Amino acid sequence: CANLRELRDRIGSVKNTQKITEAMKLVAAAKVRRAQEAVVNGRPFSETLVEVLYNMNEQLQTEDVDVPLTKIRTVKKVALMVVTGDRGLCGGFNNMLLKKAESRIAELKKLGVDYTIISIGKKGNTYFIRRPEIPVDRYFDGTNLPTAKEAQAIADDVFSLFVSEEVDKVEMLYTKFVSLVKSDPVIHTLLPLSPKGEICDINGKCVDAAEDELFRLTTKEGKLTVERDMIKTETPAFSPILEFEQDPAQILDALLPLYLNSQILRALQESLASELAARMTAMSNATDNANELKKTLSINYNRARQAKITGEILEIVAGANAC
Amino acid sequence: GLTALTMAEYFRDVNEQDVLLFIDNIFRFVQAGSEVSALLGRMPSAVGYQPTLSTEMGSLQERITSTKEGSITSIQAVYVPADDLTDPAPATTFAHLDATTVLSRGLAAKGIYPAVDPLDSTSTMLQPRIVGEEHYEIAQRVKETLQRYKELQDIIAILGLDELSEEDRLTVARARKIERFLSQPFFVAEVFTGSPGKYVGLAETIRGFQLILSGELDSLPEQAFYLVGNIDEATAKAMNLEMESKL
Amino acid sequence: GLTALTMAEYFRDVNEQDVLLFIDNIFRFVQAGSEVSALLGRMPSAVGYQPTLSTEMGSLQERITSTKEGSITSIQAVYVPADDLTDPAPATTFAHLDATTVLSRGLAAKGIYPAVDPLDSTSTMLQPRIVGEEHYEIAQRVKETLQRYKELQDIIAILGLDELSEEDRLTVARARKIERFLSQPFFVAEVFTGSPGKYVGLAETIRGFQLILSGELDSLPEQAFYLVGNIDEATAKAMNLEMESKL
Amino acid sequence: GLTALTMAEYFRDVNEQDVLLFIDNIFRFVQAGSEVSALLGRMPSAVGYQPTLSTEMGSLQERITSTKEGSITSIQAVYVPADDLTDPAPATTFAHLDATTVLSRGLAAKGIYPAVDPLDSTSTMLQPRIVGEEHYEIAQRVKETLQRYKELQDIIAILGLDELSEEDRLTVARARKIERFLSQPFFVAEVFTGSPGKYVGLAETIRGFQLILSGELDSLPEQAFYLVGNIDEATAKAMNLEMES
Amino acid sequence: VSRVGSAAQIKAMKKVAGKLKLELAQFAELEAFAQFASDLDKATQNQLARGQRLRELLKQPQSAPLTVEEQV
Repeated sequence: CANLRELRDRIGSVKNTQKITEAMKLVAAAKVRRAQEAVVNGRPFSETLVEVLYNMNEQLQTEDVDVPLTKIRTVKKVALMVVTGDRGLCGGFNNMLLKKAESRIAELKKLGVDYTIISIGKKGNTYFIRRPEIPVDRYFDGTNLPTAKEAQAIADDVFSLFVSEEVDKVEMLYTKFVSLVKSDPVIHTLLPLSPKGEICDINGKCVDAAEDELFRLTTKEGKLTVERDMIKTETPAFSPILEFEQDPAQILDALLPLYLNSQILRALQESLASELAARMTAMSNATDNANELKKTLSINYNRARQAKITGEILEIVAGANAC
Repeated sequence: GLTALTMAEYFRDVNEQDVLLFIDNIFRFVQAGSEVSALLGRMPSAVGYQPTLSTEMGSLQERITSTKEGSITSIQAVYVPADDLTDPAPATTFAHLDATTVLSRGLAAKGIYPAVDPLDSTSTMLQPRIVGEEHYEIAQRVKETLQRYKELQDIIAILGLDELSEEDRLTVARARKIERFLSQPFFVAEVFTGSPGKYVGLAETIRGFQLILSGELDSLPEQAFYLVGNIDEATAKAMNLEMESKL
Repeated sequence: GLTALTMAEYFRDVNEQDVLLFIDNIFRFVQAGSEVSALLGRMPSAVGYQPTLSTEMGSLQERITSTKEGSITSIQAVYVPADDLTDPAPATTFAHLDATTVLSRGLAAKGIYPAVDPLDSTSTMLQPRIVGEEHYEIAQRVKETLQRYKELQDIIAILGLDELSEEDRLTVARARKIERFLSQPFFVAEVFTGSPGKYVGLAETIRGFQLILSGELDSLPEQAFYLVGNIDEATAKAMNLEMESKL
Repeated sequence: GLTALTMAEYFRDVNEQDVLLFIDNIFRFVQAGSEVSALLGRMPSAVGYQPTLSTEMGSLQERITSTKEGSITSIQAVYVPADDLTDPAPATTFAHLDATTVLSRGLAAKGIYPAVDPLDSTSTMLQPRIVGEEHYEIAQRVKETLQRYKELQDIIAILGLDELSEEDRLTVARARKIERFLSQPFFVAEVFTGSPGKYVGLAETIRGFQLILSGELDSLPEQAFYLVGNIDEATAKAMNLEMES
Repeated sequence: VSRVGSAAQIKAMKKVAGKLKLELAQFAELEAFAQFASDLDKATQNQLARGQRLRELLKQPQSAPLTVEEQV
């Protein structure tokens, strides 16, 4: 009827939209849970790794003439990198991450560093390739899962980027997963690696290693939320004898790239979890908002139907007599 | 409708007994009134029900009152047209209705007979000064628990009962026990299945729901609560399953 | 309308030749009936037309039948008033009309002329034994693709074009190419488009739709399909457009 | 209505003064016409009113004309019934009136008083030769801002604000600042609530709107302009807001 | 809203009721809008707790009216 029919169309489309965003909410929740399960799968390896690194740094008292991955002697050319999520509508994710990126690259151009930037999400590199004012190259992508081969590709490129002292102080912008509503994107130094193992921050909440964060999704009174687990992995300091087949230097030079790769894959996994949870809270807000919209539009459609039919009946009855 | 009204009104005002009066859809009565008024030619009102809609259906539904002889409490089906309580006939009906309980097709397909929706069914008589403070408190807590369950039914599809918090995993378990305890074997379902059927007054279900929701019965199996009457019979069903658990 | 009908009925009774009559704005044959019926004392019907809408509309549109001496093919151009598809004056004509072609203002909004709805324009001649199995299967696939596009319109509208499925993105691009390709440069509409009119038979457009929806030539630009006579013309238009893009 | 009109017409046409008559609820005149001409035997009309709802009210509006003797600056608080402008009794009012302002219930539901809708309120005097080029251009810019706000209202529906890009977000923030600033604690609404009234001249509001639309006041939150007068007082209100924290 | 406004109230209750209405304005904003994530301004520590307490104070028992001084 071109008046009621338009409103029937909008009611149907908003109901279908609510159904679709509810499906996207449940899909994003399952994706967050499977990324959390991948992190729980990867946690034994990282536990034994932050125990073995303490073991090696306990044998040798950081007495070493080696380890190119600890050339900490200047701040010449930082290589900031951003791990970003590759989806549409992405909650409020991309703007936040590249906003922190733009702030820190401005603060780096303050120091005159000629920052080269590595993009990890396709949303990220699509944003980055539009503007070359920021010196950016070597962008990669791993989506829907951080695969060990893709994390190893990132490890290979950043390690080959550090083997030249062109690039030092390689800090990264990974979005840690603090809360379901909003997860602030933190900035952590990666490659100097602080050979005692402790991966430290932007100087004021810097983390000691083997004190690990493993986020766990449990429901509160009733809702979905994430609760952290600050589990501290106990370390058996050394084996009773602890022979070496290698030298004390070669073992660290072959071990610290492994921990670099582990930390890169963790900064992809937690970034992916935070992105999918931002998309999930966007879907939940959108579904509840479309529920409110469907209710209000149904009310408008009902009063429109009553007005239309009543006007029709008044036309008919008043034209009946025509006295 | 008026014939049923007076055939039950004579019952109450001669025998002084609690008479029931089942009307099929009040909207069908109102539709008949609309037909008869359009036939009389009196100018139709809003959406198209008769002008004397409120007065007509008030004459139908005001003789349904608890006189000092004995109540004539009635149960009236209501078929909202295009499912909106706004239009006059469901509006002038819901101005009268004192307790509205929807029968749910999903609950029927599950087999939680009676299929009355525990959450959306509302009554103006639930309030504490009417029922009793304990009844209002336990009823509000059962409805809040079933609300928690309808919320977490989205998330136990993804996480599972053990993954989410054990604080409200007890809420999910008690909500399962409540939704099962609500299903009563009737005195008519015997002809379909042979279940003998149990009649449950308010005292028994009050104490049983307080025992379930407080948490004394946190270890009884869920299916020991399904299709049972009182709480003691439910524990009898549970210990029956326990006695057969050896074999 | 009845004068034109009498001329056609003579050409079908006496000359025995298949006369093609055109009526346009047949809705006026109901509107004039309304304007005289209101005066004539006959009471008003629904939304304001005459009471004898059905009998008068049938009294016109039933005389047009192939009657074993000839065949009167007729093309009435109903005027769906203000896009009221439910209005009685087109609603009773949809009963009489074989090959309805519901043109839609929403599809002339984006410039796709003719703005025939690919969905609603339906015919009693899209049965396979009548039209050809290849014709029927290609029409089924085109109409299903357009139905998919209409159902994904809301997802496209709000949640971003990319966030739907990737195979469904193939379906959306295919539907876009289809709903542009089914635009014709007419000879009598050369004044409004500026492009010369192109006539295309059924076979050429059939073979065009095959390769368009089959995903085999899903690489051309969209404007290379819009306002194009044929599929080879579309391929040449893609060359011209990609050349003038860089140049 | 007619006797108010004749009372004002004697002081305009004869004694030559700039008479103002504030005919309140001129819709009630048309509704009284509906009553009488439903009972007078005259045939009914559109939705309920008299058949002469565009000639009786025509007789009321057309006698209020600024003649060569004096002018009658009339204000008529015509009342749309059931909140839809498409009603015939204010529809025939729209054609006669030339400084129409539509007090939508939306803005008063949100709390922004006065609830003058900024899109719908228009005038015949919003012209270049009439008001100067600066007033005209600022009016056009603020109308554009509010219109783009109301057009992506369908997007700050189901989705969130954060779905917008940067320019959409900035024009939304500017539209929120403007839509808030369009509120004013009246000089006669002191009885209901709010501060004492702030008289705002055109030369002061035009400067505040230049300031807001020039983006220079981005540091201020939205609650700064809400129920304030001049923009210097708005900035002072924001300073005291941050002081009070 | 009441069009007679604060003119009809008592000289006692007028000040405290104006303060309470402004408190409910603040709380209604802070609840209906953002600050679900902790925040910059970090409510439940400035106004949200007291606004919830006020709004849940506003509920009366069924048919138990409060006297003038009691409600003041």
